[PDB]
Amino acid sequence: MNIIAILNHMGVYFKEEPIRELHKALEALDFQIVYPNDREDLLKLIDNNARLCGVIFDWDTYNLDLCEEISAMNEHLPVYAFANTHSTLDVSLNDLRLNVEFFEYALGAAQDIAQKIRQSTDAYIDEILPPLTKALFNYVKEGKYTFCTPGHMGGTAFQKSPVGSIFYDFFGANAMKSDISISVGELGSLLDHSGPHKEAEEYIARTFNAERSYMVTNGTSTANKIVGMYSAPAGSTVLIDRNCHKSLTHLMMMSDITPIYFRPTRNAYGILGGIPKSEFQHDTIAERVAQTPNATWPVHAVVTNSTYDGLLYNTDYIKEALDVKSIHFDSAWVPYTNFSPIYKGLCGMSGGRVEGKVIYETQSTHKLLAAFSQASMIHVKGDINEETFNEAYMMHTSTSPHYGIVASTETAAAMMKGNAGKRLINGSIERAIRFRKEIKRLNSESEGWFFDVWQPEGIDEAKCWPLDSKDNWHGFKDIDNDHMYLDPIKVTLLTPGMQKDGSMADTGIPASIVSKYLDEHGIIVEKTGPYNMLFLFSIGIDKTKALSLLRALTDFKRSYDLNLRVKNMLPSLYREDPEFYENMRIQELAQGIHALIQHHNLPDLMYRAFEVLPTMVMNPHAAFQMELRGQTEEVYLEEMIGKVNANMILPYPPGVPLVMPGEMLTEESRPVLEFLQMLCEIGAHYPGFETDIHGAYRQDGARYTVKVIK
Amino acid sequence: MNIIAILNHMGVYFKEEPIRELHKALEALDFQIVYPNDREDLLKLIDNNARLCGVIFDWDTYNLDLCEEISAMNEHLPVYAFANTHSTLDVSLNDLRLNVEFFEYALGAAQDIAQKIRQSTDAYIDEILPPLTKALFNYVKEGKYTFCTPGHMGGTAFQKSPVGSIFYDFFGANAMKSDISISVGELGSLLDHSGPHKEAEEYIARTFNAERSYMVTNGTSTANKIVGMYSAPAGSTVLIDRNCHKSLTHLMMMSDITPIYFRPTRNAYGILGGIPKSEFQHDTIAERVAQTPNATWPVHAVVTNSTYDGLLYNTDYIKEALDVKSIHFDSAWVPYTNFSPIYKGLCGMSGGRVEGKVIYETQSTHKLLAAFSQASMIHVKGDINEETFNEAYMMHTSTSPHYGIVASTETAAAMMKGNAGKRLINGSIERAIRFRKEIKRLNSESEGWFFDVWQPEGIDEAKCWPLDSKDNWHGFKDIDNDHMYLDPIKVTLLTPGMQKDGSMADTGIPASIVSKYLDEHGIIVEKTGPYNMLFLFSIGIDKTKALSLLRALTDFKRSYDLNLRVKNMLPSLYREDPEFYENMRIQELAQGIHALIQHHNLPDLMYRAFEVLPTMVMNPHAAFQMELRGQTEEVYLEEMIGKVNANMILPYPPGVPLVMPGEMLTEESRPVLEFLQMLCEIGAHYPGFETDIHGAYRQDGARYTVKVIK
Amino acid sequence: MNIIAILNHMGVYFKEEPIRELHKALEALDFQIVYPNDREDLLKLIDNNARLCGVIFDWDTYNLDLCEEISAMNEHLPVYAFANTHSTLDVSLNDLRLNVEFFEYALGAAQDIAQKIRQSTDAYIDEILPPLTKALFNYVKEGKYTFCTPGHMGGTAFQKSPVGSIFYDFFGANAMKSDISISVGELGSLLDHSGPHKEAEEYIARTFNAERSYMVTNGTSTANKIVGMYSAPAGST
Repeated sequence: MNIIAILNHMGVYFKEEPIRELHKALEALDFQIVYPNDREDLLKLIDNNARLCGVIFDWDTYNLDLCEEISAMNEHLPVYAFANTHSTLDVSLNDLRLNVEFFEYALGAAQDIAQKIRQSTDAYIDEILPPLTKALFNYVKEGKYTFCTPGHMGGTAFQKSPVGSIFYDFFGANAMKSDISISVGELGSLLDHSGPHKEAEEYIARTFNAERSYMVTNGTSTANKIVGMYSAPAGSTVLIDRNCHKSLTHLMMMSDITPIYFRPTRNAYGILGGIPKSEFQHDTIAERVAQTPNATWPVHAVVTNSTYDGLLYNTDYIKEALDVKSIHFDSAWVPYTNFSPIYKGLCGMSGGRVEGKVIYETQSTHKLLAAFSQASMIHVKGDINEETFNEAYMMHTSTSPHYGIVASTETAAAMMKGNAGKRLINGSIERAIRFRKEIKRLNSESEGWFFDVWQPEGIDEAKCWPLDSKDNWHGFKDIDNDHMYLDPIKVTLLTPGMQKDGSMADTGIPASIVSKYLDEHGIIVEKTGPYNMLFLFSIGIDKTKALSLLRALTDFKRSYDLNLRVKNMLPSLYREDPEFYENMRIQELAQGIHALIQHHNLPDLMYRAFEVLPTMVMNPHAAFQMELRGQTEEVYLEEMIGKVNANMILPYPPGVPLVMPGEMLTEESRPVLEFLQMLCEIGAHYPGFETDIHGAYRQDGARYTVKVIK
Repeated sequence: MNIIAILNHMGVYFKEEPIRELHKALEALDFQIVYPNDREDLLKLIDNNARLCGVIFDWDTYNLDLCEEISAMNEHLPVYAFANTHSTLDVSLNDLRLNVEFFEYALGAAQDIAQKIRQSTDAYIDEILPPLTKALFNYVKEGKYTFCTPGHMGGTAFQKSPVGSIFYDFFGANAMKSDISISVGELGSLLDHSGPHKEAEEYIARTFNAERSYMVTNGTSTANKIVGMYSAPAGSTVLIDRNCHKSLTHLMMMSDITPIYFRPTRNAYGILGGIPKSEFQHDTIAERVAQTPNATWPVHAVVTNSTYDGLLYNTDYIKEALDVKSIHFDSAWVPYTNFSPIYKGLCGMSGGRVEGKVIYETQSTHKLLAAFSQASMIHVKGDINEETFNEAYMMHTSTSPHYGIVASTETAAAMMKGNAGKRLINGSIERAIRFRKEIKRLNSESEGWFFDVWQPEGIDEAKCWPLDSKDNWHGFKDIDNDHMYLDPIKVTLLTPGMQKDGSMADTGIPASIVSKYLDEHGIIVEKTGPYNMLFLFSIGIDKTKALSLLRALTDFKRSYDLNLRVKNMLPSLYREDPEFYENMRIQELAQGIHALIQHHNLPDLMYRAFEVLPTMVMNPHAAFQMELRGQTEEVYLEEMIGKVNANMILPYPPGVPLVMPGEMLTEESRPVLEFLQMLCEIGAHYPGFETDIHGAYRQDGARYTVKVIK
Repeated sequence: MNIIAILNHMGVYFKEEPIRELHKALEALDFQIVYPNDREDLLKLIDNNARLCGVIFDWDTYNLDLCEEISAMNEHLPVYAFANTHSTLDVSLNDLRLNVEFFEYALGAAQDIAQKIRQSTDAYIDEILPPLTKALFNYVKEGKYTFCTPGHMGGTAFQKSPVGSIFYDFFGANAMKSDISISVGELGSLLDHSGPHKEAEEYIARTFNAERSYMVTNGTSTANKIVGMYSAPAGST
């Protein structure tokens, strides 16, 4: 952050010679000088380069409205205006609001002006940096000797070893030097919420519209565990979204709590819909409590918002209708909701505090914002026992937190702020919408089949698109109005193979093949269903990557229409089993997998399996205790009925948990088992295309076994 | 890893000209050429610079025994011998065992030889790198486009923001690019133990003498929780070292397990000793089980080995004597035991598998080896249910592990290997012993008071020094023989203020003052007790730092003997409260704190408090559950008697937990309360010297409150 | 304080290449490097040049008694000893009393060592400077804008005039910038004996074996008048 732009090159020596002297003086202070040709050049340079730290221009040539244009992009960016004919009589109050510093043309004054610019640059950096990150950077500059943990002593131990020196050279000196512990009292303590850590927490809470915020260095899995254990004492009843991350299941195995499940919807593609508005009603919950052994009125509820596929709830209705004093939105997929008006009312922190309730949001800062893996945020709005919550927090936080992860959390919060952050979020949303429109246009232009995007017909402006009962693009039967919305950021592409009425088609291209092709050409997709692919158009996606994705998709279409050999299109798949893929073309593999899916009736079987709920003989805690005591055995899928499952069965082709520990299948829940059996067969017909049944163990002979209670 | 050493320059053109041509060709391949003057220069240059990647020398000038000398330092370092008069008849089998590649002198052959050297360098790097780290580095060089988590997309999002660009420039491009997720299938999955992750786990298990190893990215706290949950089902009885990390208490609050406590010893300094051999006996354990309600024969025992102060147990006796089927050594402080013969029989993984038992060792790779914070290892020797253990493991591991942390764990294992790693450990041990001897020598040289090191009188060779009953240096009364040993790496310095018979002294310098002084001069200590300081002489400590520490200690002695003002000697302490420290000298502050300690009788009170155990009305799980349900009140210290504590009380001057949740004080346990009642008073007399009572809360009025069961 | 002396030039690459790299790194931090030929040359160089701010030498070649010799001329002068064969077992208490900082020979470590030497030089300067003078120099480095007396505003008025510019060029920028008043509260007040002025007075009293000391800016004529008027009331002898 050392680039200074100097705008003009005038015709008078008394201005240019001081400017040349200042350029030399700034180069002596380790600044890189750039020379935009005109105002538009300068604006584009600021727009494309976040490392610009100052702008120098002639006030006679350009009015202070140029400073307003600069401020609209970055209101903190320092601008240095050189005054010759303008006086103090020529500045208005609004002009004085801008971050402009005035100088004069004089020979021999370059040193002092360069010093002033250096100080202004330091002030700008200090202003945009968040407090904990700034403290960490300063301490690293201090360079003290440590006889304390961590043992590498700021990277010395790495430098004393050959392989260690390779590691040190890869990760850099600063990363090693910033790996410190609480022995450094100047930075405070994460566990004690002291010093710069406390200010970082307050900074994050202010930025994310939370009454209070907590930094978690073991991911939203740990954040969910902290919130759930604070909110759900042993022997209590909890409402759980059946579309829940496995961390909630880990929490249920942690302590004796009786769950009652919200029932979500799904479409023909297996895209997970939202929970219907009825499930949040008092009567439904009371009936489920009555019909569930050892169940009382729930004291805590957990809802996944948004879904993996980008479906956001109307959270105001959930807050008003759900008669439980503790509501927790697992918002791991949407940490950006506070930073765009399109998400208003669609997130847990939206609005003010709810009377008689506490609201939690768990956010994965690493997933959709810019932070290191395992960085996570807990946001609280409402009354909590802060001391008790602190002990719940300490029970899952390491005594030696990774300071880089913590700093990355704070820095993501800081990036979210100001005109620059607003531009980043808005640009990501606009880029995603432009890509969606382009996919639609290409689909219209294609003579034959082309990729389609799962979205409403006439999307024009940036907003979350409601899912309406009249519109059938979403594929959800009898959906409630003003309930679910589509996040523009989560782009779902659809391959051919499904009809508009929810039925399958004669020909189709499984999305796994497209995913493998994209991976071969350097594009990693987030998630691949049977006929859908998910692309996260986050703030890390730029125009280059979007155009690259369009090129790769059209390249796949051209290669597929050319009936290329598998050995050519998919070298890695061929390397999996050269004998199997020796000669058959890509169309043949696509049609074979499509025919397997159709004959096994994957969509209908999946929908029926996830429509019915297996009976709960015992809660997950009891099942895990039985497994720990050894009272379990391994049986094949054939003997699933009548046996209580010990492990969460999580089929990955659907991707959502299907069986919970303590649940068993019966005659009514027979379809579930059937679907599972189907998966096994699908895994035994195409190497490289292996079905994943988490919680089941792949035994020799192309079969699966599951642990059940003895 | 690009420095090539060329040894000699003989007076013949037919060798010099090919050597210069090769030097130019190697410079063209991005190698840095260095020119040692002689054999000793080359050996020292290898010794001081781990970034060397090859050695070139003339076979006529130097025999192949030089290669043996090189190999003794680094057996993988490639050596290139140029043959002129020697033929294939002049190499023995032992010479051919060395990593020597032979070349010939010829004009115009520099390009081919440089290519051969480049390939040999690549082979060397591939050989020393561990598998997961190598895979990660290769993938980073691949440069794929990602539409998947993490959201920063390899650092693009950071580069699009000003503050984000500062963060990116600090941490470097590679750290951002290596932050990936399981969407990159070619690196496998930590949770599934697949691909390079499985190879990394097997590599670590081989390196650390474990049957099975697991990588944990949330610290030894999480590792302890995983082992404890796998080993201790709800309703079971568990043996816990009373000198246990707070993670074991977190596990106790996690599940309904009844603890029975091993009682450790301590000396006058508060240095925690070991559990006596009687407490591992069947009769003592059976009596304890009969004594406490709801207790059965323990199914799991946890022992801290070593102690924070470097006391290692004879683990063979513990394994043989302890009649519990599952033994877990919390070895967070000693991850290096397998890599030096001095630690044989003093660690959990020592020896073979114990019949009828499983042995666990939890290691903090970041604390004493070279790894990032939160990197931890679980080592298992014995039979476990792998599937169930995997369930416990995934219940505590994030679904998005930080790949840098994992790679750092693997890289610490790799650094531990070979002649280079053996030299690293041995050099650390020798450096610590040299520092200990120098402290003794300086103490003898000083006419007045000087720092003393807590160790036996006549230490000569590198070994763990046994704690014998005849010797009184350790200060433990009636200690068992062949039971506890001192780790040379953990250096405890003692300040004056304590006598050799365990009684206080009229004059004394509290170690907190020395610690503050050292911090002011850029030296961070690990732990500061009342009159002891702990210095970790890890592999990250070099001779420069040790000499700096000697200089700082001598400077403190000189300043203290000169009776300097606090405003000058300790500027930060003065800035804490200028009015209080306006004019007092350093000797006055030292004597005031010493007098407070003496009058309150800190040593005797602390020892008596930790000698007697509070009664356990209920296990920590029950107290934690009652805390969650709101059945708790805040009372002052004066009301500890008869009130069941809700939270673990961890006084910092001792540093070890004093009261567990569910424990209460009685007339027999009265001294504990008194000790606590003193600590606050000590913290109320000096603004910069505050006593920390963890689990107690400091509010207005300079007092402490503790939550107790209503 | 920007001249650093490097004593010797041995015959081993593993020492000389780190020394050359450190020389470049110190030149990058605005240090002037000088190379005495031997110990006597170094001692004479220290004796004749008070601007020397540090000495670098090889511990294998020279024992720490050389430091003692240096300390006999300037006990605050920082000396940097490079250790190769000597360990912590080879230093006595008396040696540790000297102002010696130890380093090691390693390629690529020149940046960190140069940073350490820069910090040690700053500490040396801070140690020898008296408190008020140090405060004045620091404030001049601050470079604030003044709308207060004196009227030249740190020399701006001089620079705006031809004859004033001659005067400013003669006396230098620092002399103009250090001409301040009590409007600058951080330096305290001479009249009120506050802030750095009080510490300067105590410093002078300690140095001159006085119970109390006062600073007079109008000469011993004024000092005599102050003492005499305090001591001799009207009508006395």
